[PDB]
Formats: sequence, C-alpha cells, structure tokens
Amino acid sequence: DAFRLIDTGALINNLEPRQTTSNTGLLNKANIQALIHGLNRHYYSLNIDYHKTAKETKMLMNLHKEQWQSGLKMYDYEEKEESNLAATKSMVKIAEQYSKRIEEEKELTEEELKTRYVGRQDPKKHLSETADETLENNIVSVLTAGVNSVAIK
Amino acid sequence: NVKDLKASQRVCLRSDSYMLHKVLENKADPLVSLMMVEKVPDSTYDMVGGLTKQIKEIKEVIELPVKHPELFESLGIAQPKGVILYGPPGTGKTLLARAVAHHTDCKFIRVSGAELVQKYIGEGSRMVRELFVMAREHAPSIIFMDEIDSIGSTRVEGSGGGDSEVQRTMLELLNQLDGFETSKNIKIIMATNRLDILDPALLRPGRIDRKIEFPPPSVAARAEILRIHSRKMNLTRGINLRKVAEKMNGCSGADVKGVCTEAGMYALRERRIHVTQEDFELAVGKVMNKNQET
Amino acid sequence: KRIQSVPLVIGQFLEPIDQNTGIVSSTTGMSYVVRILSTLDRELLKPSMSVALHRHSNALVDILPPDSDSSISVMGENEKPDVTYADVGGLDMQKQEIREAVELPLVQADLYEQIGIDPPRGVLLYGPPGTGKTMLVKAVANSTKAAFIRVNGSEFVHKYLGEGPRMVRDVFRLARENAPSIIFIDEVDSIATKRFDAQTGSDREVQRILIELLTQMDGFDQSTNVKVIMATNRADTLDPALLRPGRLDRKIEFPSL
Amino acid sequence: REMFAYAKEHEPCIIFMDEVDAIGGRRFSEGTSADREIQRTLMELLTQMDGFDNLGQTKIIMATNRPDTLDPALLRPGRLDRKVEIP
Amino acid sequence: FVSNSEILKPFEKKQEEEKKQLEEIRGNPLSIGTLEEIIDDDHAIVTSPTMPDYYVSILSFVDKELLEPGCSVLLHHKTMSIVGVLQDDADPMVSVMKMDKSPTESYSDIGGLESQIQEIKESVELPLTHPELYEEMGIKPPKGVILYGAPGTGKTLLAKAVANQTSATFLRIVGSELIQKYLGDGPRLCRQIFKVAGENAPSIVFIDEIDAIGTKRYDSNSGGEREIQRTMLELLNQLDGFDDRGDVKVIMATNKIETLDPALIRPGRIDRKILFENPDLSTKKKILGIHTSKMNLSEDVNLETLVTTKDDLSGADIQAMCTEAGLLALRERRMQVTAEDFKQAKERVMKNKVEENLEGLY
Amino acid sequence: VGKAAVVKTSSRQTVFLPMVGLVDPDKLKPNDLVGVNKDSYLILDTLPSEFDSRVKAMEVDE
Amino acid sequence: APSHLWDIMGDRQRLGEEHPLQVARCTKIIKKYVINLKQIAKFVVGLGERVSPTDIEEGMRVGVDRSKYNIELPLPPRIDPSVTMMTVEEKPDVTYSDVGGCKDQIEKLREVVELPLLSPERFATLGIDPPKGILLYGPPGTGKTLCARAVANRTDATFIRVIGSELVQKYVGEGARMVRELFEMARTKKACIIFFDEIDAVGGARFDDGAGGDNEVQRTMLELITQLDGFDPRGNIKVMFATNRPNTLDPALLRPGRIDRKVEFSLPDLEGRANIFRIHSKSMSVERGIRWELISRLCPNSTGAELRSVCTEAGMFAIRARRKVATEKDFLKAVDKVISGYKKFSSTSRYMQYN
Amino acid sequence: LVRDAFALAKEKAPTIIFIDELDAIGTKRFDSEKSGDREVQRTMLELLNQLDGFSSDDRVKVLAATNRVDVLDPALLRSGRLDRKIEFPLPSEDSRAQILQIHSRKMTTDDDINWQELARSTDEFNGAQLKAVTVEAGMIALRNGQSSVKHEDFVEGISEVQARKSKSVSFYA
Repeated sequence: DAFRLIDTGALINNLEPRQTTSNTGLLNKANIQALIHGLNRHYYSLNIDYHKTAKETKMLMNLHKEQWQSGLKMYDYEEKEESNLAATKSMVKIAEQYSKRIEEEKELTEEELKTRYVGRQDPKKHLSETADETLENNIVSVLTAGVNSVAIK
Repeated sequence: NVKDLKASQRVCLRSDSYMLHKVLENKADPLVSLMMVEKVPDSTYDMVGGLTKQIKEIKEVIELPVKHPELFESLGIAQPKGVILYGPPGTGKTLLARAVAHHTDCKFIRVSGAELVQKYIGEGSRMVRELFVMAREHAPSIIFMDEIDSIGSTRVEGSGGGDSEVQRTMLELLNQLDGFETSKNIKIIMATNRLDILDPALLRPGRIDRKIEFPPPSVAARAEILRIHSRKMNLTRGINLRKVAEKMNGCSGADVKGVCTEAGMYALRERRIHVTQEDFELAVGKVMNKNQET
Repeated sequence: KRIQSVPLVIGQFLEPIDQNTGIVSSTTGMSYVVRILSTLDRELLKPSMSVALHRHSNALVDILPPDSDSSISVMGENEKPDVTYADVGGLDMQKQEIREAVELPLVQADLYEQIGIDPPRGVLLYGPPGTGKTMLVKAVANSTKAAFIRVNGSEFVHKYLGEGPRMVRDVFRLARENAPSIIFIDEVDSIATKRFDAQTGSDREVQRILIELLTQMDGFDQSTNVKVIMATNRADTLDPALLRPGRLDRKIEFPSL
Repeated sequence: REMFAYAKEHEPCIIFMDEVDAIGGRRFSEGTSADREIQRTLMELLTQMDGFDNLGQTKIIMATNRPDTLDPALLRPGRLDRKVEIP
Repeated sequence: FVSNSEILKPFEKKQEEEKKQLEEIRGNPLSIGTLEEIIDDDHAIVTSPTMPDYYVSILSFVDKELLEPGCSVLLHHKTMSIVGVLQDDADPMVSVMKMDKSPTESYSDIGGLESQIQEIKESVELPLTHPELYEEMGIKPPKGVILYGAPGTGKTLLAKAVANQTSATFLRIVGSELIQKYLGDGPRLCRQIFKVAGENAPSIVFIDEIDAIGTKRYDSNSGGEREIQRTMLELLNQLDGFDDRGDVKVIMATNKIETLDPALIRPGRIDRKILFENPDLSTKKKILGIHTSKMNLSEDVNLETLVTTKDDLSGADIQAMCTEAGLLALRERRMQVTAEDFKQAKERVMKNKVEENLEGLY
Repeated sequence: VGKAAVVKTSSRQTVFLPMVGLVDPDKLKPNDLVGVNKDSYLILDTLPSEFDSRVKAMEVDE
Repeated sequence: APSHLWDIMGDRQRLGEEHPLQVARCTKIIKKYVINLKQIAKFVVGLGERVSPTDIEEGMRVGVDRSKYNIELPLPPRIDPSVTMMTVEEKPDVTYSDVGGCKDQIEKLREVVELPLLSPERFATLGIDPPKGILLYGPPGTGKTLCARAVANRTDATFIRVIGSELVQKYVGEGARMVRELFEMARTKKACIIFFDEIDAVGGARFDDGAGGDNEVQRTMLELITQLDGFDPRGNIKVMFATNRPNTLDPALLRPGRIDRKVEFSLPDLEGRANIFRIHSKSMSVERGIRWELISRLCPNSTGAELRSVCTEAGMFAIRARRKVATEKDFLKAVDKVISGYKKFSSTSRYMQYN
Repeated sequence: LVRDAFALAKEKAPTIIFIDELDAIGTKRFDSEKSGDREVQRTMLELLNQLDGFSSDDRVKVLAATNRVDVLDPALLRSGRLDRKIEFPLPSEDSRAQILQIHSRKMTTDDDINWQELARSTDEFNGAQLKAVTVEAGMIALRNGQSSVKHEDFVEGISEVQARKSKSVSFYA
C-alpha cells in the first residue's frame, strides 16, 4: 500500500479517477474494510502495479516458477520415490481403504429407481472426494514404473 | 429495519466498521447454568402402573381445570393455586407431574436450588422470582419444585428451611397475576414426604387448595408397575405377578425396576435370553438383601 | 486448497447457522462468525468436532482429526502392565459391583442388549478420605488391556476461562473415538456440588466446567464401551442431578468397617 | 505440579513446606471470599501422592504449628507416612 | 404561508443536518462505559466493560447535572469522546415484580375492617390524592402507618385497594430477600430499593410480611447474628438518615410487630397503629355473594346458613368452601351444586389441621 | 548451549531472547523486573534499585 | 440547543490526539518514573512539555499516552472510591432553631464544633486544643440526628454521611479501604464534617469464641482507630460518633484520645417538653387561648418522637370528630391516643439502655 | 505487603518497622463452626516466614503495639521475633504530674496551680485521660470569659459522671 497526499480535497483540486482502477470501495469493504471510501485523507486512491524486464523474465523462469527443479534432474525423481518407498506401498494401501470406505457410506443412499435412504448430496460427496484419489493412483503408477524404466540396465 | 428487532435475538455484528448485518437466530430456552424445560414430556399413563386409582383422582383435580380453563370460570369456582401430593418418598411421584403436562400440552419446569445461589449484582434476590417472571413466557405450563422430595435418585426428602421458604414465596405471587394481569396462567404442583415440611403460617392453606394422599406401594400396586418394565425378553405366565410383589417389603416404584435388573442379571451369567421360574425366586432374593443393605 | 497450508489456528465447532457458514471458538478466546470452506460440509463435522482457523480472519479451513490436548494426551497404555487385581484383596464385596459395571460391558457389549437392561454409564466411589485404592481401578485396565484416561479434578480448568469448557468436551470425546476406554476422574467434588456451587460464586462464572460434564455425559455412552469412574471424598453434599438414572447409575461405596 | 515436575530433572532431593495452616481445612461454604482457588490447591496435593507417577525418592518436608489444621486425608496413611513430633 | 415557510421549512432542514453531524459522534465507531468522576475542567474518566481508561472532554446536549457517578455514559471508539448521559444499559430489568401501576382491588373483599379502614385512608389516601387538606390547615400528614394483626385479614389487600385510588406506583418488599446471605449484602440491597423510589418519587413505600431472622427459620440464606444488626437497623437509617417532608411515605406490615426492634418502629414517623380482626357475620355476605354470583345454587341452598356456620375464619376461607363444594359437583358433572356439597364443605373446612387442644380444656 | 535470557511479559507472554550486550549475566537476576522493549521485548534497562513495588500503603517517612 | 457552539472547537481539541491518555499510577520517583498501568504493566518515562517536576508525586494516578508512553497531565489520586462520592450533600433541611427548646446539648456542641470553624482565633489566644470528637448517643426517638443536622447548617461546608452498615462490604478486607476513603477526602476538602450513623453494627468488642465467622466486624474498627489516631496524629475535621447502643460498643471507644466532649440526651422535663409543643404551635392550627403547659404535664416522661406525634395526631381528630380547627377537647383525646393508646410497644421508655 | 515490607529493609539495612494493633491479625478457628476465615492468617504466616528468612540480622527490629494480651496467636513470640515484653501500666502519682504539666505548657495560667494536688486528684488515669484534663480546663475558662485558667478549672474539668454513677439500681442503702 502506497500513499499520495491530496492536500485539500474539498472542491476542484484534480481528478484522481483517471489513471487506473479507481472508484473502489464498494459497500463497506475496501482492503482491511475499515477504510471504505475516504481511505486515509481525501481518497488517495491506492493503485499499485508491477513490471518485468527482459532479464527479469528469463531469471524467474529458470529459478522459481512453482518449485525449483533445475540444476539436477534424475535425483528429484529417485529421491521422491526413495523416501516414499515404504510410504508409497503404505499410501497405496492406506488410501485404498479410505477410498472404498467413503464409497461404502454415501453411495448406499441411491440404489433403486425410487427413494430409499433419501440421498441428497451423498452421491456427490464420494464422487468429488474420490475423483483425485483415482487420479493420484495413476500418477504414482507411471512414476514408480518410469523411474526404474528408461535404460539404467 | 429496527421493526423486526427485539430482545433475546442472536444477530451478526460486522467486524470491520462495527455495524449490524442481519439476524441469525433467537435465544435458546435454557438459560444460566442448567435450565431444564420439557414441553410435552414422554411420561404417559400407560407407563405408570398401579396408580390408576390415584391417576383418576389427580385427573379431575389437577389435570381437569388446567386442560379446560372454562369449567371453573363458568361454574364460579376460583382457579386452583397449587396442589401438593404427600406420600412415601422414592416412588417416583415426579413422573405423575410430567404426565399431566404431557396430556395438557404444557411444559415441565424444575426449580433447582443450585442456581438460587449465584454471583450477580442486584440479581441475588431475583433468582427466587425469576422463574415466576419467566414462566409467563413459557405459556400456561405447570411448575414443579425440584429437590423437594426424594424419588430415589436424589436426596433431602424435606426440610423446614429455605426449601419450604421458596415454595410459599412463589405461591404468594399467584395473587399478583390477578392484581395486574388479571389472569393467572401459573400453577405449581409439589410433592413432599411428610406434612410437617410446610410452614404453618397464613392460617389455612390458601396457597394449596388440594391435599392429595399418595397410597403406599402394595402387592396389587407393584404388580402393574412390574409388568410394564418386567419384559425385556421371553417370559412365562406360570409365575404370579402378585407373588413377586409380595416378596418386596416397602419397595418403592424405583425399587421395582431393581427386580427387572436382577431378572436379567441371573440370565446374563447363563447367557440365556429367557427367564424361567427358577430365575424369579433368585431375583426376589437378591432385591430383598439389597433393599435392607445400606 | 494449498493457500492456507500449515499456518492454521486450532478451533472447535459450536453451532450451525447458514449453509457453509458456522460459528466456532478459537483457542485465543474470541469467538468469530465465519464461513465454511467449499470442500467441506456441515454433515462431515460434529458439534464437538475440532476445526482449523485462519491466523487473522479466523475463517474455517480444515477439519482437525480426532485429537486434542485433554491436558496430557494419553493413548491409554503407559507403563500399564505393572500391578494386577490380586495385589489388593478383600475387595470382592466392592469388586462384584465394579466388574458388572465395568469389566462385563468392556469385554462383551452385546450381553446388555440381550437383557434389555440399561447398563450404568458412570461409576462413583464413596467413603471417607483415606480410601487408598489407585490399584483396582488401574488393574481393570491392566487385566483387560484397554484404554485408560486419567484427568484430575484440578486439570479441567485451563489458565483461560473459555478453554475450560472446550477441554471438557475433549475428555469424553477422545475415549469413544479410538477403542473402548475408561474415564477416571480423581476428586471431582471440586466441580460437582450440592447448591454451594462456585463457593457462593467466584471469579466470573466458573460454572462452565459443570455444565459440560452434565451435557456431554448424556451425549456419549451409547455403544456401551467407554465408562466413567469418579472417586471423591465425603463432604455430605452431592449433586442429585448427576445421580439421575438418565445420566449416572452405578453408585458404589467403599466397604468401610 | 511444578515441584513434582522439576523433581525428575533436578533429581529427587528434598522438597520443603513451611508453616502451612491453610490448605488443610475442610472449608465449609460461607462464600469462601475468593478462596476457592485454594480448594484446587488441596486437591492437587492429595492426587499427587496417589498419582500413578513414580514417587518415593523425593522427600516432602511439611512443617506446621499444629497438626490438626492439616487435611485429615493427608494425616491418614497412604500420603503422609511419617509423623515426627518435636516436644 | 409566510410563517410556515420561515418555521416549518428551516426546522425540518436543521434536524436533518444535526443527524449528519452525528456520524462523527454517534456513528459506527461507537462504544459505552461506566462513569466514575467529573471535574470542573469539562473532563471525566470512564471505564468500559473491557476495562480501558479514557480521559476526554464533554460533548453537546448534556450538562454535568445529569452526569452522576456509577451511571453508564456513552463513549466513542476512535475519538473516545463522551457523547451524553444515558439510562442504565439494558436497564435493571425491574418492571413488575413487587411494584406495579394500578392494581385491581375493591373494598368488598376487605370488608369488615371498615373501622380500621378509615384510619389508613385519611393518613395515606387523603394526603396523597388531596394535598390541599394538610396544606391549608398547615398540619403535618402522617408519614407512615404500621400494620398488625392475625393473617387472613387482607393485610396485602388493604394497601392494594388504596394504590388504585392514588394512581401511583405501589412498592413492595419481601422480608426474606433483604436478609439473603451471599457475603454481607444485606444493607446493599436495601439502598437500591429506596434509591429507585427517590428518582420517580411514587410517594408510596410498603413492605409486605416483615420477617428477617427472628430466630433462624432459614437454610440457604442465613446471615448469622451480624445480619440482624445490619438489616433491621438499615431500614431505620432510611428514615433516620434522611429528612423528606412530603414525598416518601414508608408503611411497614408483618404478622407480629412486637418482637421487632422498638428502634425499627421509628416512633414519630408512624403515628397510626392499625389492628386487624376477623370480619363478622354481617360482612360475610358481601364476600360470599361475589364468589357465588357465577355459581349455580340449588333451591335448598341458603346463603344465610353458610354465614352462620362460619366461626373464626379468614377471608380466604369463604372462597375455600365455595371451591371445595364446587369440585365435588364438578367430579360428578352436575350443573347446580347440591346442598349436600355445601354441608360437607362447611363442616370439613371447619376442623382439619388441629381438631383438639391435645391436652386439658385449653 | 550459549547464554540466553528468557523474559515473561506483564501480559503473561513468554518471549525468548539472546544475551544482550547492554547487560551482564551476573547483573541479570531470575524473577526480576527489568526494562524491556515494547516491540522486540529485548532487555535494555537495568534494575532501578527496586525489587517489585510498594504496592498500596507504604510510609517512606524518615 | 448549543449544537454549533461546541463542534467549532472540534477541529483542535478532538481530531488531534492529546486527551486519550491511559490512566496509570506512578510508584518510584528517580530524580526515571516507574508507572504501573491499570492493565498490570510497568514502564519508565520522563517529564512532559507542560509537566512540572514537582507535580508528579508518589502514589498518584498519572495519565500516559497509549501509543508512546509519556506524562502529559496529572490526575487526582484515589479514583477507586465510588460509593463515598455520594455521601457528600449540600444545603440540609433541619436548621439550627428546629431543635425544640434550648438545653445543654445545643450549647456544648456549638462550642466544640461551630466555634473553632467560625472563630479559629478565639481559642488561639489561650493556646489550647479544641476537642476533635464528640459523643451523642442517648435513647432513641429523642431527635439525635435532628441536632446533628443543626450543626451542618451553621457550618456551610461539606457534610459526610457515614452509615454503620456502609463499613461492612461484600468483600473481606474491603472494609479497611472504606475507612481510608473517608479520611482521604478530609485532607482534600478542608473544614468538612463527617458523621457516623449506628456504629453499634461495627463498633464493639466481641471477644473470640462463640461465632468463628464474625471476626470481620472487629477488623474494621481497628483500622478506623488507626486511621483516627495512628503512629502519626493526623487529623483536621471534627468527628461525630452516633449510635443507639452505647453499652455494646468497644469499651475503648469511650476512652479519651478520640471522643472528648460527652453529651448524652435525657428525657425532657415539664419545662423541656413545654417548648416542644411551642415550636410546633407555629405550624398546624392552634386555638387562641390554649395553654400547652397543661398538655405536657399530663404526658409523662417519654422520648421526643411521641411529643411531635401529639400535635400531628391532634389535627387528625378534626376530620373524624367533625371539628374546624384543633381545640382543647381534641388535645385530651390525643393524650389517650398518642400515649395511653400506644402503651403497647411502639416506644422505648427505658427499654434499651444496657441490655 | 509483608514480603515487600522487609524488602525495603534490604536496600536500606538500618530501618524501623511499626505494627499497630498486633491483635488485628491472628486466630485459630478450626474446631467450631464457620471453618474459620483464612483471609487473615495468610499475612500472619508471612510474619513468621519473613522473620525466619534473610531477615533477623537485628537491623529489622519491629515495634509491636497491641491493646491486650488476651487474644493473640501463641506463636507470635520467639527469640527471633519479639523478645522484651514491655508492660504499660497506669502512670503513678509522680508520673501523672509530669505528663499533665507538659500539656499545660502551651496554655496561659496564673502559675498558682500545684500539680502535686492534682496528681492525687487523678486516680488511675492513662496517658489519654490526662491529655483530656488540659483540654477541658481550657473550655471551662473559655465559656466563662476568664483570661487565665485557675486551679479550680482543672478540678472541675476532671470531675464527670461516667463510671457507675447515677444509679437506677436497687439495693444501695
């Protein structure tokens, strides 16, 4: 947050709402929500934007985008699997129970064509929770098979 | 707008500018520490046996004018203030008060002495009359004084102390409803072990217009009490319900269920879901020893 | 989903209000009204369930697993296999009522369902000061090898007032979640009283501990697994509301003389 | 709870109590005048001796003007096993 | 036209401008507090329930005459200024408990005391309703009356009918609520009762069933022997510690005033002693006729027979026989109550509790 | 291990701080009231020749 | 009405931050000021812009700023006293001449109280010490408080009303604070009057055994004696002890060093009771030619409370007996009413003296 | 309070502590009803612990002033707390004569007063009852308009009822 002194904001001083993104303060919510309209003094009209040059653009892409994987290659694949060796066999088995235990609870509401247990949001609970679980199993299946694959005798 | 706003309403207060947003919910019925108010209780006449002779008495005395307020008003009889039922303690006479509020669609309210002593500024004397003022908002229900008698799960069968002071204090306020509101919606039902618990002041019981005697437990009285709770499992008709009640000496209504517990105690050691004639003789022998012990 | 991550605030659910909107109680002592994250649901939580809150806004984020403080958290077995019931004899008069109100429901809970008799939820120990014990009560958990929770009467009151009632709900909850347990409370007479409660008043309220002991006792004790044992002294003053059959049943006095 | 917690790391040694006339009372309720905080002090002392933690190495020296003011629960065996008179 | 434009128009416009200036005072940044003391410099210290300390100035619309220590003023969140004086926040919540406006009572149910009714009227009803009586003659009206007699004579109903004629607030006090044992607290509650009666000045002060502790007679709230000194002398310190010419009139009533402290009687404030007696057979027909007005009586039932049977009975005993005789016919579902129910009611209610002296003939 | 002092604020909050060069370990005493910062809560001011305070009623009359 | 006469100044003394100071008490003075907040927090600050070095004293509330702590304006000490702030009255009712008759009770009190306040230089010639305390007990109903209020009118200063039940509070030890609140305003407000009402509920010697919970009453007087005569004989204003139970008081309370002048009210004689009906003859209605000396002679010795009841009840006979004004016949009926009719209780008449 | 009272005896070692009304703090209160109080004996245990602590260097000497000896804690007297028990009986003839003479030094008399006769006129009077003699002696000459206080004003000022005088009791004879 920056600050710009408006001096006398009574009548005919200058037009702040021109440059970029002005006329904020909808209802009582602005930033911390305690400032609302008047903000600090005579509506200093906070606006801040960033920029990147040609050198700063290639620097961030080669350093930090989401996580830093650069500088070394096959270690990030193996070390993630090696530390998880006892965990992967466990996580596949542990999440195997919790996957069906959710399917064995909310899914039983909708069975026949008519209404029995009066399912409402129950059939949609086990669908969204187990949607990523079936995806994570396919991801670790390729990673576990891919690292040991690709040559290395 | 403020037209829809009133007291005892939980609302949403904004955390930024400190302003009102909307109304969330109301204030719950229980207040302070523990407030027990039961509307339309689960106590019925079919669950209480052996009092049928007494149930018919309290039906035309207590329940009758409360369920039909237009009777005594048209016939010229003043509204009954309160009715007390005296008898042997431990028989569960409180369940009779809960049964009246069930059929009359009233609320069962207990007056506890633990909340009569509290830390407040100026409200120390209010807690005595607070349950009387709040009862106007609880609809024309029936107030029962808690901890004035021993049903077998409680203590202090009775005393001539502050327990009897609060009784005549709330009953004195019944004349105030006729002086100000000119309508009395409050009726208090009480139960004591002896007649000496009451305070002989204000000559004649003007506060309690009906004194009902509670019959002591007998063979025919405990026979219907047992049969209600006696069967959780298979039973036989060869055993006599009066023979089981004859073995019990002075056992109250709460002690009858002790035979029901002992009926399944011997069946649990044998892992049998049926009760034969040999178990009835062993069940009554244990209860007679437990009643005389401690 | 990864925005909040580690910096979460411990809290506890209270009452539902609106869809994906509920009121909670933060450990800081300030109750805020916030919303519920879209990935969760009001049906996925419980009134005593603990949830995670935001640092500043204190918004509900994630549902905490069934674990809490409960003073010193005990898994139920710590150096338990030491003493047995044979170390203290002559208790056959007292132990006969204990085994029927503790040992039998802890092993086979279906026997009470077949007899249709309500098993006693709580257990009390009477007698004048100096009763000894601290042996057979531990011996039951030692012989049956079940979970055991010991919380003294002075440990229910946290240094902060609002944390007091939040910790009491956690004592009864952690026992039912994982395995059948046994709740032991030594000298609870400092809370349960007869009409002298809070010594004719103290501090601000102080009654928040007794309210949760009465309310949470009826909510739990259903599957007939966890039992409550409370040993006290003789003040000749006791709470009759606790003694009601709808809350506590088993009452055992030490065989004095 | 402190003195018995520090007894494990600082070695059992000896813990001393100096002229305690207060916590050993029955304290009938007149309103107690804020002294209810002392009632939980007596409860903590009683539950400590009967606690499941390892004890007996740490010595508790409690001196007082007269013994009767002390808690009769403490005077009975199981907590205070040693009464040494200095006549 | 000319006057309405220069009066009504600027008035409605000024009131809207005053509310706009309240946004910086009464606006959303608003809080409360408890006033402690005031200083001649237009500054005061006020403590909110969160226990802060705010030293600020005084705003408009309020002077220092309305600001008293112990009250609750209005504060601000940011500027923290004192806005104005306000009443008790959420109020004491005392509306109708022992006090009311105009209770409904007549002179028929209290009939039979007419010999002693003219004493309380001239000393209470006459000076309050007609103040010109003692002002024109210069006499001083009685500042209180004492009530003594057997219960059941309508002790409370006596002053209840007088309150309806005076059209003023009628205060009452329970004897057992002042002696309540918390810690001390006996004299503290007594001051709060008379303090409320001084602000509005109802000019009526009554106490029903003075008890305190004669000997014990309590369990939960005792107070010990020190409570007797701090309670009974506190009611004395109200009349003895203040001189009020024409406003506060203190009336005391109980079953027996003899065992009370002669200092508690406070002679010279109460110049009238009223004794209570049971109504005679001539006045029983007025009370009996009211309860039996809506009752269906048979042809063999005579009102003069029930009055003759009654011997040494209170006013509640007249309606008791009508209630007992009415329930006997109600259980049998009868329209007109038979004469047998009236005979069984007058005989049973006569002797129930104590039938005999238990020893000798006395 | 290293020399470090632990302070307990008057608001009942425990703050850990490394040894400050403005004070000495011999001058620092346990369970003592010393001047601390409002923000960093570091130990700066020393003991002003008074253990705690005179509470309410005290007579300094000579 | 004065809406705009204030907000004009709202742009200086309000918008700016000066007044919002955190009230706190200073402890140690190093000449560094150690000040303890009401939140239980301690700090050290210096002087202010307008703060004088001699204004800050030990044991005094000093307001400090909330953001950056600094001394700005001093505050009066003892902000905790609350109930005692209502004990100050002004312009009482009973005047100096309202006391019936002129007796020794009036002349002895005005010399030890009214004389040193009005004429402080009269006793300075002989160089003596005026009595600090006085004694008024007597039997009740004699108008004891009526004579005490006659002195407060001639004084025209602050009158402190102290009730005997005010010393006993709802907290143990708070009674000792209530005593210091009375003597603290004596130094703040000079030449005032304090009056105790029914000290029997506090003042007394209960010894030890027989109760076990009554020791809170005796600890109030031991603090009251210390605040009266302590190690340092600090006192200015006169002290008045009044109660209706002189025999049950502390046997040391009646000793010199606190109370010097001892004046006990007595039952007025025929000459004393004569002026009681004369001061009341100016009020109500009195028939011309009636001699009140014969009415007071028929009335035996009794308290002054029953004497004023005769003239009050005399006007009540005119309504029932159908009379215009108060005659001699109605005066004789008041003798059989106010006296002979009330002979059952409703009086002391040598009842409470010792036991 | 007691803990910080002797704390000021550390920074300043040669100090003097005074305790007024020693009987104000103490009791037993165990057997009988009310279970005592315990809001008092707390500060009494501080007096026992502090004097047995770093104190008792004989720079901490405390002056204990109390009324009677009847009600007190028997544990308050020890060689480490209070040693010399100083009894203060009523002054004798020659003791009252010197006390009465000092209080009259600020007054104006004719120097005809012989205090040896007034010392025998005073029978068993304490230090406070002697000071009230010179106070009332000045009030007698003030109401009568006397320029000086003669010997008769002292005799008249001492004489007052109090005691058992003005007996309504029977017997006598």
